[PDB]
Amino acid sequence: EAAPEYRVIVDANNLTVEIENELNIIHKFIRDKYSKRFPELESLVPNALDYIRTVKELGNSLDKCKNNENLQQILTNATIMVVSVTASTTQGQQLSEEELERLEEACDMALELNASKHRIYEYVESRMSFIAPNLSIIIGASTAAKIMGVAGGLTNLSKMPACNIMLLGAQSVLPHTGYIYHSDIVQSLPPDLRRKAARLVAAKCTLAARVDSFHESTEGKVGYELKDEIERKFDKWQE
Amino acid sequence: EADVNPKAYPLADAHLTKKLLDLVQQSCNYKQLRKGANEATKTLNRGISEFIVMAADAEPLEIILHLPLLCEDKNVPYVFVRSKQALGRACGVSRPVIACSVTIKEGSQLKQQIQSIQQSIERLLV
RNA sequence: AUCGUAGCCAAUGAGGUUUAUCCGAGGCGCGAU
Ligand SMILES: [Ca+2]
Ligand SMILES: [Ca+2]
Repeated sequence: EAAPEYRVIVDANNLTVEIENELNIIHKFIRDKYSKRFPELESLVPNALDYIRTVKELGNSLDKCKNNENLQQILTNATIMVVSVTASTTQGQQLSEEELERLEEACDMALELNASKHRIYEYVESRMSFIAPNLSIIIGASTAAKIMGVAGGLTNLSKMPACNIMLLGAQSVLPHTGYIYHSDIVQSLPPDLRRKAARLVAAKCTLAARVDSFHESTEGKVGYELKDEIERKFDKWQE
Repeated sequence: EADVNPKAYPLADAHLTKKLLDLVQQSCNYKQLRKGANEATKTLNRGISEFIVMAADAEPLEIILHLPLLCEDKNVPYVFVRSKQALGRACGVSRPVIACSVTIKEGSQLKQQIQSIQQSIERLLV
């Protein structure tokens, strides 16, 4: 009672979500503006961070491609030479000093945002593993914090049946899918195994939540056991 | 070797366990039984539980220790029996059951036996 | 798919198009049609 921790962690975890939204609005912006200079580059470097690092490295000067030690820290040597080739047969043209400032500032901000996301998640992983270690082991700290938020804490969560925990955070997208359905672990599966995976993961989350609500198995014994049980069922469903 | 978790309170003796399992079997026959901790939880939140029976050898025991708390909320009698195998056997089910709930049914031919068990339980909870 | 199901999984939840903060005992394999 009186300013409980979980709420602070739930809202910290929520920041990373806001940070991701800004991060790909910036990616979309950077890819749009850099397209004047090197329209092809976007389809050669799909990954957002690599792309941003690449436009930051190159700027106007596309012959910084050959033998560039800093570029070799971003791109595969094979994809370097494919962009170096694509660079000369080019289309795009030079940017003004003001067009460059625009991109450079956006790239620096994106890099800064990416590091903040990591430093906030570290906090969230650290504190979730004190608040609800067994739950966190199964669905990650982020999903655990999301469901704990909507439930209004661990005691409340722990007195819900598994079938309602499954539907926590449910919302024209996909019917009967909650935070659990959209967790990394469930989403890691083929589409056709997801509803069934959410059921299984929901059921074991409920069990873990209850153990956490009583502050037992604080080194995560129960969570790692349930995690192992889930993994072995996933293996058995697949080929 | 090894029995029994002190937190499984109150625990029925041999004579009460026999009564409980008998009545749980009848409840099943008369369509007044919910099997499973999850469904038990639902009966309590909805106020349709006559009483709750849980298994003392649920591991870990905390996967059902929310039930006594819920029951205290709802002024609903609960008891533990030693064996989840036996409870599932009494639930007409072919796997252990760690918790079940006999449900309120207006005009139940079982009112008298249910009322009796409630008293049996209540006098352990002091 | 249906019937038979002496092996496997399953109320610590089967399997969920309907009613999903809602439902609650089946599914798999096997044999036959
Ligand atoms: Ca990389
Ligand atoms: Ca009382």
